[PDB]
Amino acid sequence: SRTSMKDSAGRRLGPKKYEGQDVSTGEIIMRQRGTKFYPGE
Amino acid sequence: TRITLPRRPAKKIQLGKSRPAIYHQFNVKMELSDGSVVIRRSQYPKGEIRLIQDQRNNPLWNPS
Amino acid sequence: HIWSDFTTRPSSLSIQSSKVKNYLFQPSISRRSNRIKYSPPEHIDEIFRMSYDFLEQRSSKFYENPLKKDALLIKAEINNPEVQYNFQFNNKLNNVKDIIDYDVPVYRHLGKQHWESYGQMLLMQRLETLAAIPDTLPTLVPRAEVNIKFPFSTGVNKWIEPGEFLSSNVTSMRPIFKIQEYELVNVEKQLYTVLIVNPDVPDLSNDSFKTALCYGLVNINLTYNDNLIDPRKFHSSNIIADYLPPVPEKNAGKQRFVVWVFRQPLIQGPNMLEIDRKELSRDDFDIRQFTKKYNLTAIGAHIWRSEWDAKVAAVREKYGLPPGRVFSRVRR
Amino acid sequence: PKIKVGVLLSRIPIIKSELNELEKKYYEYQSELEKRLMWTFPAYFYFKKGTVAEHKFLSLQKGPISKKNGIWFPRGIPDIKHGRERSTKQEVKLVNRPVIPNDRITEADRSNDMKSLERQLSRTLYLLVKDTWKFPNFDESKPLHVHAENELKLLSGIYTWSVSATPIGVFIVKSHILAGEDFAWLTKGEISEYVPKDYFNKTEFLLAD
Amino acid sequence: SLSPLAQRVVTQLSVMSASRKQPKLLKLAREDLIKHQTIEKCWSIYQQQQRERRNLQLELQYKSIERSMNLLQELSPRLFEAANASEKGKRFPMEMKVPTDFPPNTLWHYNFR
Amino acid sequence: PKSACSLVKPVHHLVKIDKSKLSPRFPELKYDKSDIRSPGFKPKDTHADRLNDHYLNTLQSDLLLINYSHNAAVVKGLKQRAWSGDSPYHLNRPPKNPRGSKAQLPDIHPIKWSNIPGLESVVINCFVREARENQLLAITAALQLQQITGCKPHPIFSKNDVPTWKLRKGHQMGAKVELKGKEMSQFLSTLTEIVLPRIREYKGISNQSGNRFGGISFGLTAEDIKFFPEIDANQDSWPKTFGMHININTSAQLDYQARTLLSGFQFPFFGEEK
RNA sequence: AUAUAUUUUAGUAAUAGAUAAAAAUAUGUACAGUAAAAUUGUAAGGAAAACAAUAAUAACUUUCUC
Ligand SMILES: [Mg+2]
Repeated sequence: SRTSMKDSAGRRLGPKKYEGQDVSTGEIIMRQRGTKFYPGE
Repeated sequence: TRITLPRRPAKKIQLGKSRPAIYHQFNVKMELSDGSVVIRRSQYPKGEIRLIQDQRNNPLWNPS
Repeated sequence: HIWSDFTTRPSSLSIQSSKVKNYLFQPSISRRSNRIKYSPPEHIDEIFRMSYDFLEQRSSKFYENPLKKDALLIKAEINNPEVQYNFQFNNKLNNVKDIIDYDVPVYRHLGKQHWESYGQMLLMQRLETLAAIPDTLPTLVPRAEVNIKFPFSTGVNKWIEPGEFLSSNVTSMRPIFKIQEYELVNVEKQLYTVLIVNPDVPDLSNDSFKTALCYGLVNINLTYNDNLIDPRKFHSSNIIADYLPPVPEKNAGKQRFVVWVFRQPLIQGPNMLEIDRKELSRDDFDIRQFTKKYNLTAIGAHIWRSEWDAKVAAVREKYGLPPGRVFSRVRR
Repeated sequence: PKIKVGVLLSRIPIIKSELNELEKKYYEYQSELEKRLMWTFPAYFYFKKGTVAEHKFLSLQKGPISKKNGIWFPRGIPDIKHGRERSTKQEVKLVNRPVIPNDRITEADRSNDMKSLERQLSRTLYLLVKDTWKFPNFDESKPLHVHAENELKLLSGIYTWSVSATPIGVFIVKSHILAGEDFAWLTKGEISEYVPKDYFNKTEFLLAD
Repeated sequence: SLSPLAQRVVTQLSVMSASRKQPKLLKLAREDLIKHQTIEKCWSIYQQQQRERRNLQLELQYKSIERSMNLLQELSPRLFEAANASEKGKRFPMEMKVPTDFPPNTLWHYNFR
Repeated sequence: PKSACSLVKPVHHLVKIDKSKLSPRFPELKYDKSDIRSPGFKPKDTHADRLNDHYLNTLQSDLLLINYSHNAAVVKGLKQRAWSGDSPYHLNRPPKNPRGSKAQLPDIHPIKWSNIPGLESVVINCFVREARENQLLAITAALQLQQITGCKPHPIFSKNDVPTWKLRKGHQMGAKVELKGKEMSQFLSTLTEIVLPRIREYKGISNQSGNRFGGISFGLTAEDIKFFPEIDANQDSWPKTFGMHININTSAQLDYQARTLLSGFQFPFFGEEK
């Protein structure tokens, strides 16, 4: 392999719902690798 | 080449049913170089043992 | 030889069975063959006697304000073999005066210890897991055991384990409490209250829940040996909210019925308190607020939980209540 | 103030202390319990299955009453495994010479020698001198303990060892004997009778058991 | 199946194992059990008392030593200093034996060196 | 499994809760290991420990005396150093490892009545190296250990791999026994009265053998093991014998104190100068 | 003491602890506990086999004691 040129796509993880925002039961709030945020109330 | 005793399926010792090792022992009489006798609990079957080479005759333990 | 004497010392400190006592002092295993088989360990006698002598001496030495005195007494007694025998091998729940007196401090102490070992812990666990405490009443510190029973309906005999599911049949008529106090408290002047609350009845306005007071006794007199709260004892003057049974609506979760026991504030005789029996709103009821008002200190608690079943309609009818609402199976 | 260098020369006990009665009883009980709970003696390892010594050993031992179909055993059925009734405690009987121990009471025999070292063998002894009467007082260039040692060494010609240069009490030194107005040796209890109460109180905690 | 050495090894192993060697666990009558418990308690108490005694004695000794040191420093400074001299290499006599069960033939030595 | 997320919900009481007691699962386990009812019961004080008695009566007081310095306060050893707050980066930073070493060190407390040096425990490890080839050797070693001591050893497995010596992980090699209380005292007495004397050219333990927090160690060759009573009585039974290391843990704060204590129990330290 | 019959033991095989960083079980649940390195030591044994030791007790509870 003279050149490299391989890579995966970005995973689009992060916050999907912000402080103050109205969720509905089931709505995803945060996507993450590991628990940078922990489940609360 | 590894010489081993190939294990059997071991016995399951249930939790709470583990009995501690109380080996069979005798109250042996140990006679030293001089007439001092001393009692010790030993697993070997013998009532009395007199000793020839002990601390009491060795020069290192006593400068007399 | 202080443990041999029984002038001032109550008669309960001895083993009431004579044979057993005799055996101890120089057995019980009933069957003859079994007895024959049995082989006790050697040199138990003399050594045991020596031990007794030692401990007796210690007790004598110990022997001489109230709480301190009680503590001293307890210390003196505890190591008595006889007392230990009495406590360990005779029932503590349905107590029998002469075998185990909870008037006697040592026995009381032992009981407390026993409670701490298991039942109390269990109760605590049930409270925590089922969210009884933070939901109804901030916290408690155990103090006294509280065992409930439902003798009248059905007719069977059972002490309810904390956090059980009772059928509507079983909890159709009122319960019986046994508040087993410890901790050297006054008996003549000290009064108690008992409240059976259920915090999870459906509030449709708020969409949350509201807490109903389904049974309320106040100004009950207790005694260390005599503590069963039967209709014999309390009288109709002491009931602030007369018993209403668990009647859970269909698909309204599992309703937690949590019996709280409080002791009165202490100021000559038994201090009572009025509680505006009419004014007090029982359908929706603030426990904490109530406590604040009358300055109660929750000593002990117990809990069970009820669910809907076919039987509840009948119960409602008997009690002359509405037909009961029905809720959607989905938590929408 | 004048510096008087005290010394409490001690004789260290030479045998295990005599027990209490209760303690002894307890020990016996414990031993019994151990015996009851002990494992079987594995004779098959120590002694061979066709040896003369083994045979001799066997001859001393008596076996356990085995079980036979048709008989009543009213003390429970014999649960025997590996040559032992599991039910009960199991015991084992046993220049070449029988070892006979020396008597632990020569002092008693003497019934007199308070100026003797071979007295109470299983007790800590202390040297005491007459004048009330007290510990060997001795009255500044040398170190104190060393000086004390020197002073007492002259009175006999004995062999002591100072535990340390650090003193105790009013200045008293500690030292331990290793070789052979009154040369008197006593136990901790015996001294109370042979000395003033105040003095005893002052130096009670020094004299060990 | 197995060599003689192997057999020997097995036997040795067994010597250590609890296989077939351990008896049935001792049961007790209730009263007996109680008695045992009481005895144990008594023993424990005795032990504690003994510990206290010894500990107390030690404390007293320490206090005495401290007092002596205080006196000594005040009085003869040189002497005090000498006393202090740290015993980093001190080592017990060796002739000062450990108590035996029964005493020797010569119950003490007179001549030495 | 959905979660994979450890998070204990906080409680609303100060009652402790020993869960095991609420379960009826292991009813034998509920009792202490010293309560007669438990199958784990064994008697402790079978007889009197002579060595311990000696320590208590004669030695302890002596130890207290000798160690005593005048007003020696704690010379607290080297710890983890906090960061100087002369920059904002120090703010949430972990502390600096001790000036001397990687590991943190204990404080040396003065030798008073409360904390006199004493014997804590004796650990014997017999790593038979020839057991890499023959696994029966390990068993034999263990048996020997048992015979010597009178309390069950535990197997020592090879924890590492290395080609130079024929060593591979997961291989039983030798036995390790932890001795405590009366048993340990007995063992020590046996070592001192019988074995160490009988060993031909023994000049005593080396004075450099200090663990440095009051631990002392020494070896025994394969020959010396024959001198133990339980082995000497039957030389026919023991063809191969295995050397061992002996570690002795003490309540001593420093090595010198520990060695002094050991000397009290008849341990010759003529091996060297400290 | 010795003979016969009938049975009982001896097949000898580990961990004896809710075991906790040698191997062997990779999915469920229940209960529990902490790793590693480095340093100082110790028969053969050292750079590199195994074992041991290496952070603070302020407050609290029980026990024993002046
Ligand atoms: Mg990426």
